[PDB]
Amino acid sequence: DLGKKLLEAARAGQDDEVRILLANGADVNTADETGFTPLHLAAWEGHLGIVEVLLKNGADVNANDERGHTPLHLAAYTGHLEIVEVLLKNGAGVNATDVIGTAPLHLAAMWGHLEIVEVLLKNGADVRAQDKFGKTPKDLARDNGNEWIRELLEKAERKLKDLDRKLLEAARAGHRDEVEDLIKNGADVNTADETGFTPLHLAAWEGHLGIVEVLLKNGADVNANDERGHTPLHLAAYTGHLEIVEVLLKNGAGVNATDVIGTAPLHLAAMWGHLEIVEVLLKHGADVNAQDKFGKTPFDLAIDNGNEDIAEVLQKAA
Repeated sequence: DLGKKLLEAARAGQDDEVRILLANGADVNTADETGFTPLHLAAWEGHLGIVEVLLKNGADVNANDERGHTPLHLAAYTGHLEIVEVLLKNGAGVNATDVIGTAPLHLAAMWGHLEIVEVLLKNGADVRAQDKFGKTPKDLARDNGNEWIRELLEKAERKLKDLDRKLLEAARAGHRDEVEDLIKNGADVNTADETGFTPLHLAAWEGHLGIVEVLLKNGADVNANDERGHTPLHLAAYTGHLEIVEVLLKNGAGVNATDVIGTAPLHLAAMWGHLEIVEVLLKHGADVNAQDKFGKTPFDLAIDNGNEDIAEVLQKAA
């Protein structure tokens, strides 16, 4: 019974009653049938004093209702700026998503709460977050005619695109500290250039081992395909970067991936004379019988190109 009274007092804005109920043992994190806590209801109705009292007494700032909405979602939707600021100060998750993929920034942008948008952005909100329909917050601002917010979010996305371009260049050039700084300031490790090369492609091609490792640790797709089907492992096998081959395989690289010509990493290592790489690829399950579009196996290429030691290794594995 205490829990129900606290929910109602919080919803009704009964500041004195909230304090008494808490003093008498009401559970600050009690939840109604749909998972709303007193903090949800105070944030939704705009009762700043009660929000602060609930947080002072142990309220879970990131409590989820049964569909994933947090108190920050509700304050962002209803446009309660000071409550947004208090929630964030008490640890609210600025990028939390409900079961539809909707984050607080989606709601502030859709419902035209500019100062809340600006506060969410200052607190780390992700302008690239897409809901289940594929909408970013900018998309919703545009669709709903909130042009000032749309323009603000467009500028923010253009700054991230610039960071993405610098990340490609730093990864190609081997500037490790620049790579790490760019990732920390929000560069997308899975960005790709016009031909489909990602930072991981460029680092593997240029033999930048440390950068390969940093990119994979920050979530880079080990099996990303460029526009012709080449993966990072293709490029490391071609250029002969043995340690990078081993890191890629350790991180899940597909050992038998083929480009649009049917060329696999083993073809490239055998053709270009990289014996240790051939051996590592065989150890990880490379397919000696794979034929490219010309009908050539890796053994065929080793024979055609005079790589006798490799030809013998591949016959042993026939």
